[PDB]
Amino acid sequence: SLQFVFACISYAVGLGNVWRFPYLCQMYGGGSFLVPYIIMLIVEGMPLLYLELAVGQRMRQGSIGAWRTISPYLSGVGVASVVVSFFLSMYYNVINAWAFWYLFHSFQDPLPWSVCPLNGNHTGYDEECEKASSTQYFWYRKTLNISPSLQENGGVQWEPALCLLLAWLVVYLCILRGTESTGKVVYFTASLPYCVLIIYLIRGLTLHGATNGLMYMFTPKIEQLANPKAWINAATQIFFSLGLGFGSLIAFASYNEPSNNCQKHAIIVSLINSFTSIFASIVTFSIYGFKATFNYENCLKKVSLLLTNTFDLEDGFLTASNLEQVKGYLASAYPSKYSEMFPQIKNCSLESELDTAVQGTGLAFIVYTEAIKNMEVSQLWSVLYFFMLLMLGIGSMLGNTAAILTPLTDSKIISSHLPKEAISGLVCLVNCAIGMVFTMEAGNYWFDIFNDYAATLSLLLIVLVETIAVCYVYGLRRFESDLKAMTGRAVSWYWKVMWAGVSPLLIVSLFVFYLSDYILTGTLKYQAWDASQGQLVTKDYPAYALAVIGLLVASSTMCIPLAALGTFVQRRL
Amino acid sequence: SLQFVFACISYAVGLGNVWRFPYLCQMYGGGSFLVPYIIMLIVEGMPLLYLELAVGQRMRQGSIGAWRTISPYLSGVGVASVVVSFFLSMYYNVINAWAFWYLFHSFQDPLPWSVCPLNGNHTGYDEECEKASSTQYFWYRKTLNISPSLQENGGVQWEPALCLLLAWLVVYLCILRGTESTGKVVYFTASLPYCVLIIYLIRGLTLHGATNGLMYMFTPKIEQLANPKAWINAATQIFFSLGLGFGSLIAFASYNEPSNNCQKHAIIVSLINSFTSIFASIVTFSIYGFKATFNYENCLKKVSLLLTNTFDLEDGFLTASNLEQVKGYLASAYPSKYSEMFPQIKNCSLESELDTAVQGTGLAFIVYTEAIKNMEVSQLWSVLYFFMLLMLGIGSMLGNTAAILTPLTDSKIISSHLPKEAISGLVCLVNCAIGMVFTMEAGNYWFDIFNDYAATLSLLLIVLVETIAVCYVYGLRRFESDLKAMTGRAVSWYWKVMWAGVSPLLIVSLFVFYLSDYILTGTLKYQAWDASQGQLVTKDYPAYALAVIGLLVASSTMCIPLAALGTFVQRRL
Amino acid sequence: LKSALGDKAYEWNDNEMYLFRSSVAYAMRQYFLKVKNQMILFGEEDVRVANLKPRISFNFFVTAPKNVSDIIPRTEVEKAIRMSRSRINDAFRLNDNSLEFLGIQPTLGPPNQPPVSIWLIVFGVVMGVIVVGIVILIFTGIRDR
Amino acid sequence: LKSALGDKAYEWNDNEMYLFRSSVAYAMRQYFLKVKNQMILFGEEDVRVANLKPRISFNFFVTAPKNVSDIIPRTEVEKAIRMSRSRINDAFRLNDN
Ligand SMILES: CCCCCCCCCCCCCCCCCC(=O)OC[C@H](COP(=O)(O)O)OC(=O)CCCCCCCCCCCCCCCCC
Ligand SMILES: CCCCCCCCCCCCCCCCCC(=O)OC[C@H](COP(=O)(O)O)OC(=O)CCCCCCCCCCCCCCCCC
Ligand SMILES: CCCCCCCCCCCCCCCCCC(=O)OC[C@H](COP(=O)(O)O)OC(=O)CCCCCCCCCCCCCCCCC
Ligand SMILES: CCCCCCCCCCCCCCCCCC(=O)OC[C@H](COP(=O)(O)O)OC(=O)CCCCCCCCCCCCCCCCC
Ligand SMILES: CCCCCCCCCCCCCCCCCC(=O)OC[C@H](COP(=O)(O)O)OC(=O)CCCCCCCCCCCCCCCCC
Ligand SMILES: CCCCCCCCCCCCCCCCCC(=O)OC[C@H](COP(=O)(O)O)OC(=O)CCCCCCCCCCCCCCCCC
Ligand SMILES: *[C@@H]1O[C@H](CO)[C@@H](O[C@@H]2O[C@H](CO)[C@@H](O)[C@H](O)[C@H]2NC(C)=O)[C@H](O)[C@H]1NC(C)=O
Ligand SMILES: *[C@@H]1O[C@H](CO)[C@@H](O[C@@H]2O[C@H](CO)[C@@H](O)[C@H](O)[C@H]2NC(C)=O)[C@H](O)[C@H]1NC(C)=O
Ligand SMILES: *[C@@H]1O[C@H](CO)[C@@H](O[C@@H]2O[C@H](CO)[C@@H](O)[C@H](O)[C@H]2NC(C)=O)[C@H](O)[C@H]1NC(C)=O
Ligand SMILES: *[C@@H]1O[C@H](CO)[C@@H](O[C@@H]2O[C@H](CO)[C@@H](O)[C@H](O)[C@H]2NC(C)=O)[C@H](O)[C@H]1NC(C)=O
Ligand SMILES: *[C@@H]1O[C@H](CO)[C@@H](O)[C@H](O)[C@H]1NC(C)=O
Ligand SMILES: *[C@@H]1O[C@H](CO)[C@@H](O)[C@H](O)[C@H]1NC(C)=O
Ligand SMILES: *[C@@H]1O[C@H](CO)[C@@H](O)[C@H](O)[C@H]1NC(C)=O
Ligand SMILES: *[C@@H]1O[C@H](CO)[C@@H](O)[C@H](O)[C@H]1NC(C)=O
Repeated sequence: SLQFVFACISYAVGLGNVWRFPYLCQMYGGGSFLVPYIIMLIVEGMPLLYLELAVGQRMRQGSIGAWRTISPYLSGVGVASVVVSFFLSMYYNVINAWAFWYLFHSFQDPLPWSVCPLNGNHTGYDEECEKASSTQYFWYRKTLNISPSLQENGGVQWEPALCLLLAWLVVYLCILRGTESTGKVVYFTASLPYCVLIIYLIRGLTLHGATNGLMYMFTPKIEQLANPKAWINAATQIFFSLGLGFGSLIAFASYNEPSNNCQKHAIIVSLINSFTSIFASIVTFSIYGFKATFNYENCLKKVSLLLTNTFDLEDGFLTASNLEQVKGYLASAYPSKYSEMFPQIKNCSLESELDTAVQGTGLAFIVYTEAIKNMEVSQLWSVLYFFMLLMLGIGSMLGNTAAILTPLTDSKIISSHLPKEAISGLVCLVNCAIGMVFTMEAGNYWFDIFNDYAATLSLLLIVLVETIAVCYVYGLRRFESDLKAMTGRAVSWYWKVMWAGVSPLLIVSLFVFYLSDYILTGTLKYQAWDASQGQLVTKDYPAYALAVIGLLVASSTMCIPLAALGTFVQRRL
Repeated sequence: SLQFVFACISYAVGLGNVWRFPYLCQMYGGGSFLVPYIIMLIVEGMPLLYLELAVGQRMRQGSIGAWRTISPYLSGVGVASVVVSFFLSMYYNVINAWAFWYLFHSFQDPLPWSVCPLNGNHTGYDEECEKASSTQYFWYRKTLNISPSLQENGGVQWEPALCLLLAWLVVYLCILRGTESTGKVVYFTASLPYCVLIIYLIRGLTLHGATNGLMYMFTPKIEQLANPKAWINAATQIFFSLGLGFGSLIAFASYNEPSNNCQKHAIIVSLINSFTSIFASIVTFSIYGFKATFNYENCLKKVSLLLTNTFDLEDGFLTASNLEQVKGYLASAYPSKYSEMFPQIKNCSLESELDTAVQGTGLAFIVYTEAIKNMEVSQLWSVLYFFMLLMLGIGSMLGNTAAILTPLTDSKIISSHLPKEAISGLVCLVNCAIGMVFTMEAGNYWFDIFNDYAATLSLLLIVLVETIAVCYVYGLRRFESDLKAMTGRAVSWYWKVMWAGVSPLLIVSLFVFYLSDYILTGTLKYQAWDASQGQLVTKDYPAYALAVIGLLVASSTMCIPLAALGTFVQRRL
Repeated sequence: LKSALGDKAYEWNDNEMYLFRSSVAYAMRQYFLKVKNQMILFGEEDVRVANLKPRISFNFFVTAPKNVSDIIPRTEVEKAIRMSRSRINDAFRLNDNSLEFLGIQPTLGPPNQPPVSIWLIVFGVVMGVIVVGIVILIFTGIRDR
Repeated sequence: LKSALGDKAYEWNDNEMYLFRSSVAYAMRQYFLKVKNQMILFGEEDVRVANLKPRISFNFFVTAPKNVSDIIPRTEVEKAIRMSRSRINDAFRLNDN
């Protein structure tokens, strides 16, 4: 029945699709991102997903017990996979905090991101609110109050702290009402995001200069397709969207799906996930192209007005087409007045503005809140879109917390003096308390640091070790015979070669390329805000900052060789 | 369960409640109408309704067969009761035609009843559209094109003819889909009118000068409470709203309700009917008072402006409170200029405008279409309200056609060569063809003539003869013993005296009072439009017009003494 | 002109300059009547115009009615134009960005309508409902377990 | 004034009459330039005003610039005012009623 398809849709659609994918796509060329995305999708989203579902269905055990039985060497992979989800949850909830804040600021008139404040002498608008737009300022200053560097930390604020607290409380309340939320309700929840995206696509396709965004998103230019930092971040974005490495899919199809097909399931999941991502990365980029072309026309109009007011020209003469003709003409009439005015003529082009308009980790927010002020009734659509994002957030949040609660409420050592609600609240409280780093003044930098490495590299390595283990330690022929005898169908040599050969070579090649291009350039530069100019400068990471960058991937991936040693000291006696 | 209550609500709410009741209430003093309405309600809406339901449940036969068995004298009461409904259906469908037309004219901008046309010299608006308002003109001229008298008939128009044809076709289609329309659908149909009335009450209570309409509607003045033409038309309005006389309620609770209570049923029906009538006669009168106070303020402003422009006065000096002071002051300054200007000073008062603002049989239309132009988005509410009125129309129409179809699809003489659909369509076509009198230029006058007498007097007499028969020809004691043995409950002496004594005396007294006040004044005057002045003048009925006035009640009530004679010639042999 | 009115703009002949000089004379009359309590009959010939350019641009100064050597100071003319700017704008269909008196800046438009943290109210109501559901759930799961 | 602007109306002193006479002079200049192809320097002293009443009311006629005996006909003044009425309205914030 259609219930299976709708449950699958609910499974797939998350936050890596409507929030993370556009931020990654804009950052790495746009056109030069889908090609690597589709490549990594077909080569590592079909085979490893199906392999993981198949193992979870075959062993019918938890995330840790399965790899415990496959070999005594490989027990710690479950511990690492659980630590990964633990790292995920904390910074993950901040995205729900932000949507909470934006939602609370939607019951006003006018909306605070639609106008700029006034200066002290009440003549014009604020100086910072003019360099940036009305929305970039509201994001970087009103809801974040970012510092111009990483060393100027400051102190914990009180508004984002409260929003994050409320987010943790509401996820607590949703988890206390049983570890189930669907049933006769999937038809509404799984459908609301697509309906709101259709609405916003209708709105954003009727904006002047929209085709520029789609052109920038689809058409690839072969100069950053040779960037290794694009391939790896495209593959691990897939790894992050499907849920690999988190040990959730293994434990899901373990006490479920007795003899149903795993191939059809994995294929539908991967297809709907990728489709959702590509369709959501278009409604954003139409509005992005609109913003870029608007800023470009503004550059042009400002320069034209300066030239008109300076010498003297009939208003409306120098518009946008004779600009170069008149620029040249004002070199044989009176260059004495022109030369000393040259350092003020702004040189603006559309490409340089499509490249850097709203780039950053708040792209979804700034862009979506930018297409609300240009709407008929703004508060309604703002409330609707932000409630949609909150639903997606609570969904992905409960789905991620399942992978950390269940491998804890089953061990018969810790479940003695602590009941279910108590330990759930304890984990929630520790997470809420550790997530207070991201409510400081330089908190967005720490959020960005915690996002990429901790969410990507560990899981990329763990799925690799999982595949190596299932292929060359348990026996490929043994497993295919087992699955034939269990399900009654033989897997094609297509998947048989994808499991063994292509993925475990591609992942290692992608890792060594990125590690080499890290070793041949040196230290890496992240970003900044530069409130005094209104653009993202690229300041360097401090030395103490690289410490946490190392420690994250270490403490989330070095749990394998310590399990392989604890299982070696116990095998001595 | 609540299904019974909602089915009862669907039973009660019709068109005599939202269309006919306000038109009658405004016409007869307003305040001096509810008092007679409630009196006649308590004295003739409880007892006769319960008696009719009880007889229909006791005999378990049709409308004609029951009175056939009660006595051979009384067979023709069913024929008369059927002829009444036949007379009803034809002019009844015109009300659905009009709502159809108004609905079709709701997909425009601006709506045609919201502005006036221009004159020939394009300087100002039309002359007729200014005397009347923008809505009275659109009703009397655009959708009706009424003639200034009854003798100027003219020829059948083609727009209202088409609307009436479409109405008959759609009622045909609704009747062809089985003689049942409810079931798991009552919760929506019975509720929509109530919801739309709440909406319009919310809108109409926030209009300047609304309390005047409610004051005029509720507060009675004892000078027209002595008008006999108010009591009779208030009692027979009840008779028309509950469905007495039409023989539909007898045939309804005949093959149904085995041993359930009839008292509770009749009480709920009467209460919800009267409650809906009184609640709907308030949303209209709030807007009516608004219209009246607006027209009064307009009179005052026009006179003030004339006085200002005439002599000379600072604009804004003579507003509405010093009007009498200044009127008197301009008699000791220069009466030489004042006297020759006196026949132009309009004398306007609020009472004389509340008495005659929108009076007529299109009151519901003109008033409701007047509170749409004063709304935020007009087309939406217009479409909603007119679709509501169309639902009510089709409902009452099918309910009235049931009483004419079923006593025809059962007689085993005519059902031989004509199947169900064929005879249904034949009656529908004959009705559509006879209802073409009401699409002429003087068609509204014929509609008004056919409405009152044919819908009221026959049924008022037929329920009287029904009660006399059931009380003094079948035996009161026999019937109460039968009902006690059948249902297991004794009726109180309350209803026992209401059946025998109070109603058969009150109806005859009310009839002789009205017939005397007809004989002591002479001929009666109906109304006219007087397009050249913009108010309803009261021209006389022509002599040939009284012919149909007589023939209607004759051919719909004189079927009793011919049955009493046909049953006398057969009892000779 | 083209910036303000689009393809609906009139052309600027010397009758428009006549009307501008009359508007400035009216503004001076009003300022000297309502502030200095004097009645001075400025005319259109007391507004001296110079440097007329085709991008619509000029300088002007004002002289006492019949004493050509008496120049009203620039500060009093600035005050007189501030007092009547919204009327000179209307006479030409310009909107304070299309009619610039260089050196005189408009300083209005303060926003005011919030009585507090309108967002704090919804935050508080949601937090109340959430904590209430929380205690209900803890009580249920405790006494039933 | 009170009908159009409400409790926001200015008061009508003689500077307002000066501005009205200048507006009428401008309208006459424009009509004689754009229709008759002549350039005539009408001034505010060529618009003669009479019968000033407190309900705002007067009569006016127009005279050639320096020939006091030369009265422009009523028809040409009506045309000149039709041509520029939407501008005289704007100068005073009035709306043709
Ligand atoms: C946020 C971080 C998340 C942390 C979540 C991790 C939770 C599990 C951590 C441990 C997983 C690593 C496996 C290491 C092997 C255990 C060591 C050992 O057996 O001691 C040898 C131990 C002897 O070691 P010795 O100290 O060297 O002599 O053998 C024993 O005699 C211990 C007696 C066993 C008592 C039974 C207790 C039953 C609970 C066990 C279940 C816990 C595993 C959870 C797996 C769920 C699948 C069903
Ligand atoms: C947004 C983030 C925050 C969200 C909210 C988080 C807040 C939730 C945190 C809740 C923490 C408390 C949970 C309450 C659970 C129910 C309370 C209850 O039923 O109490 C009954 C009751 C409470 O006291 P009462 O007032 O007398 O009812 O406690 C008892 O009377 C039972 C007797 C307790 C015996 C103590 C001995 C236990 C240990 C034995 C020796 C070993 C020591 C090791 C201890 C283990 C600790 C790790
Ligand atoms: C555009 C959105 C997606 C479009 C696709 C719509 C949905 C497709 C449904 C999938 C069809 C499968 C139905 C069930 C049958 C299972 C398939 C099966 O048996 O596989 C084993 C099948 C068995 O073959 P054997 O080697 O003979 O055993 O393996 C194959 O040989 C098929 C190989 C096809 C490779 C995938 C298709 C594309 C590869 C070529 C390069 C693609 C360029 C990427 C650019 C895309 C741009 C958008
Ligand atoms: C829009 C107008 C609506 C019109 C709807 C009215 C439909 C019914 C009209 C007749 C009602 C008046 C009753 C008059 C008594 C009938 C005359 C008579 O019996 O002839 C004597 C007749 C002798 O009369 P003679 O001509 O004087 O000798 O007796 C017979 O021998 C006739 C043989 C009877 C044949 C059986 C036919 C079965 C159909 C009868 C059913 C019709 C009544 C419908 C009632 C429904 C309740 C179940
Ligand atoms: C909006 C207002 C208008 C709404 C729409 C109203 C229009 C509906 C009116 C419909 C009128 C016709 C209904 C059609 C019914 C089905 C047609 C059909 O099945 O025909 C098969 C068929 C039609 O011809 P076909 O083309 O050969 O199929 O007719 C036959 O072949 C059957 C043979 C008929 C025998 C004739 C003898 C019957 C009478 C015997 C002597 C007595 C004479 C008295 C006649 C009684 C008349 C009162
Ligand atoms: C405001 C909207 C309506 C308000 C009423 C709300 C609903 C009322 C539910 C009806 C109560 C009956 C429940 C079931 C019992 C059946 C009654 C029963 O047994 O009757 C036989 C009952 C048996 O009595 P017996 O004579 O001892 O056998 O008859 C009576 O004695 C009751 C007589 C009461 C008359 C009706 C009430 C009003 C009469 C006084 C004048 C009214 C002024 C009208 C102005 C109204 C202004 C709005
Ligand atoms: C806009 O473009 C012009 C020309 O492409 C730039 O002017 C050039 O500046 C370089 C130095 O940076 C000179 O060597 C060239 O001779 C200049 N060109 C000309 C034609 O004079 C200009 O710098 C650009 N705008 C900005 C803001 O840099
Ligand atoms: C308005 O009211 C006035 C006074 O109430 C009416 O004038 C009276 O007219 C009658 C004749 O119809 C005279 O006999 C009275 O002397 C008049 N009264 C005064 C005070 O002069 C006037 O007719 C009313 N308006 C209209 C239109 O009839
Ligand atoms: C014209 O205006 C000038 C000022 O601009 C007047 O000049 C003043 O004249 C008095 C004596 O007449 C001197 O004491 C002042 O010092 C003069 N002022 C300046 C600034 O020079 C002049 O009087 C005015 N003439 C008329 C006829 O009013
Ligand atoms: C002033 O205008 C009048 C017209 O209003 C002129 O009068 C005309 O004068 C010529 C000869 O000078 C006569 O032939 C015409 O018959 C006169 N017209 C009228 C209507 O009387 C007068 O010439 C003008 N004066 C100046 C100095 O221009
Ligand atoms: C604008 O404000 C600054 C201080 O914020 C002040 O120094 C300056 O004088 C103001 N501008 C004017 C024209 O007064
Ligand atoms: C641009 O300037 C040229 C003169 O160099 C002129 O001929 C042309 O009409 C101008 N274009 C527009 C659109 O005004
Ligand atoms: C108004 O129209 C009528 C004819 O409808 C015409 O006789 C009259 O002259 C017009 N008014 C004017 C001022 O021309
Ligand atoms: C009405 O006129 C009187 C003079 O008779 C005046 O005193 C009063 O202020 C006027 N009322 C209003 C509201 O203007």
